[PDB]
Amino acid sequence: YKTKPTHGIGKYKHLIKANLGTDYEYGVLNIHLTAYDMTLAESYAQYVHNLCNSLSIKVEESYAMPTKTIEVLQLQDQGSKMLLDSVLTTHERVVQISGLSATFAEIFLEIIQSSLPEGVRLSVKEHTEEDFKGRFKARPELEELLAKLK
Amino acid sequence: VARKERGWRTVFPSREFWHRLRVIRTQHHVEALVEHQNGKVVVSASTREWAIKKHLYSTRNVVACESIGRVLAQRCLEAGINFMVYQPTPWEAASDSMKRLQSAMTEGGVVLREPQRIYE
Amino acid sequence: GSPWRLLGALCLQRPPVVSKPLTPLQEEMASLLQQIEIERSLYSDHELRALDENQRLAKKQDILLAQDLEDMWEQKFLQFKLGARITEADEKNDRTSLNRKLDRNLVLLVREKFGDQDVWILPQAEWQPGETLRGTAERTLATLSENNMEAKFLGNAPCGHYTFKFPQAMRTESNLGAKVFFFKALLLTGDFSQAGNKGHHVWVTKDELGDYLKPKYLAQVRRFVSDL
Amino acid sequence: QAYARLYPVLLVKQDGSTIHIRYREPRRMLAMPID
Amino acid sequence: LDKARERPQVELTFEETERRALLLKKWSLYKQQERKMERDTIRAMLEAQQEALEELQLESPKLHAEAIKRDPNLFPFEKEGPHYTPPIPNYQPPEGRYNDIT
Amino acid sequence: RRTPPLGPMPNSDIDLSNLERLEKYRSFDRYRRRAEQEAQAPHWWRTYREYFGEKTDPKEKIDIGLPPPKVSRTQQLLERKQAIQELRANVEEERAARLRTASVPLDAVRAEWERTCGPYHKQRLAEYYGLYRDLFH
RNA sequence: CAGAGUGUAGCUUAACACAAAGCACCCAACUUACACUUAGGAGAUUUCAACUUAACUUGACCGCUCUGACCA
Repeated sequence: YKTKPTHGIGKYKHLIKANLGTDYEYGVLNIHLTAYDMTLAESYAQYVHNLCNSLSIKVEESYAMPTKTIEVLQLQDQGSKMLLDSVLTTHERVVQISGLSATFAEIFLEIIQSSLPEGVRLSVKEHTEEDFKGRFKARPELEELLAKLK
Repeated sequence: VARKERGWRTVFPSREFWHRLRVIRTQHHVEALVEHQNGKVVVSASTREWAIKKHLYSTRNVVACESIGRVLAQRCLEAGINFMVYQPTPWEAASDSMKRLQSAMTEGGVVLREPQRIYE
Repeated sequence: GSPWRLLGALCLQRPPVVSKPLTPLQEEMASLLQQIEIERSLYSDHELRALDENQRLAKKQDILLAQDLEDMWEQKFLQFKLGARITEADEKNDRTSLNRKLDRNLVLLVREKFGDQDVWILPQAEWQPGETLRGTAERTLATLSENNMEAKFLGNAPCGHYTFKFPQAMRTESNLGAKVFFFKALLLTGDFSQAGNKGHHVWVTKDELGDYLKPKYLAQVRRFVSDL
Repeated sequence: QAYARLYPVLLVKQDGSTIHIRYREPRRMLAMPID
Repeated sequence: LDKARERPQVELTFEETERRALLLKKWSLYKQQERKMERDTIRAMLEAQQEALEELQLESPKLHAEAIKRDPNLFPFEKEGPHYTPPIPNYQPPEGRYNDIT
Repeated sequence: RRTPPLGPMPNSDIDLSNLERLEKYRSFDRYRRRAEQEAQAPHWWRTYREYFGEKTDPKEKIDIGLPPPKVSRTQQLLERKQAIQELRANVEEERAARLRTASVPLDAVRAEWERTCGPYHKQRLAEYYGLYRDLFH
């Protein structure tokens, strides 16, 4: 009851929550792990996903893009005709990271470069101007947002 | 004929029993406990006790679960308790170790279905 | 201002160009990983042709057989040559050239004459107003004797510090001593000239870094350098 | 769940560097050509 | 989709199963020290990083303002993995062409 | 009209400024563990145990038993830690553990319990049966 | 090298004894991945003595922290 001293004991939604960087930390950072071996690409992506969770930094989402394959033509000996030699496929693994401090930036970068596996490429970049944020949104999120603008 | 604690249909687990079996699975030990509704515990079979440690390889395996299952079966038989109740979560009920632990109750003579209270 | 003089330092680091040697336990990794492959994988087209060729021969138009294609491809193996992981520097222990200890990391050290005695230390530079410590690190690279390299710079915060006091020789009220801050850097490409090699710089690993560094200086250094 | 038999093969890069890679064919050596 | 692709299942010998569990039981601990040597080396530099920051804090406040400051020139970075063998300085492969399939 | 609480709120200790920074339960079992560890804790409001749970007098139960036997914990621990070391050493014992086919002698382990934990379990069970409340008052 | 402080695997005001406990932590299975879940393995009282339980009370020894000494 409101009058009784035990008022509000059932309150539960106050513990439940109802990109531009700061001047000390970064807004959003994405890493790209390209490789011609799918197993190595996802294994390292899983490795960095587990390690970044250990370091207690927020992760936005990890997804996949359509995989691009490239073929190789080889010049025939004593000739001038291009002939099919091999077909390769590059697999890109991306994990979105937001909220990485400037001081911890050097430590984070030195780890994944020191633990970089064979034949895979890493890259660190912002990827912020293309953040269209057009994600499908669920029903309860719409109701609170619609009540906010109403 | 004793009345059972009916109700609590909105929370888990229900309390319509006289004696309940509770199995606790920690990182290093698995604890099988049998207790009354009111809170008093009648008999227990934990891997911490030195009696079964000398004969078991590990305290956190299916072999350990069978070890305390037969121990609890013999303890319940010699304590006079024959009927009991078990209310597990879906995942632990689907665990292979638990089912063989229930098999220990069957071969030990322990039934996990309390008889219905006779109202009239 | 203060009796503790300030210096900026750079620790040049070159990552290994080749992977570290595999522990024999990791040999059992790939051996089983391939072993769980063919036990779970299905027939490849190479095996499909091989089975069909064998079946038809037993019953009895492919000029090239699957076994034959293996032979020529294996024959081509004896034709080409792979790069040698162990180089001439490894045999000679050339602690100045790039081709020594390709499996592990390397860190540069330079000779400096302080207190009438040469001390193996990292490059250093005095701090000046209006310039960041990273600018001192860039200036430190420029001050190197006949150097031409580019260094990848990560972060801005220092990677460590080391405080040493004067041995009661120059120690004064205005100047008690000097402290130095290390900053990590990544070496992409570049090399020194051949005019001075032995008396200019040395490149070593973390394991043997203790032979050249002072025990106090090494202790501070080992707290941020790795052997991965 | 469904994949072919990947043999241990090798790729030679533009500068001559070699890396490990899995391929459908038993072509354990490969050097990509100059474009 | 062809069922002729299916390979027969070879019986796994009992002794071979023994060495599987033995290497599995050692793989778990081997990776544990691999994480153990990882967890100490991050904190080793982390404490060494903070003491350098606090020592520079007493040295000069203005330097600290530009020390923790974000460097905008960072993060175009790219790093490629090592190779089995060092590249050959003199190696010219024959001509060729590439194509893209989407 | 409002009245200040007579004691600390159940969720007052948790900071709400960094609620997203705080780690979550992320599982049903972890919340359940916290649920019934906190359920048995005393509270200043009306609880189920206040009306239904049996009440015990503030005086400690009087013990009229023999003085407890004295054993050397260090020596006992050393024998116990070496006993399972050789037990884990045998491959045959390890083979049975991994195959989930090992068994233990029920008669032998019961005899050991009668000397180690027998007196305590019997006292605990006898208290449940009401022997100590009816006789000995 | 000296003067103070400290000691259970990472943490714990865990350890009455019946007993060195709980969590965190690592591997495999699911998953692009995380996470949940299932199945696994790794762990500690620094060492010697004190009528004796004694990680627990007292010493010595050993290992760490701080301050002086040494200092390129």
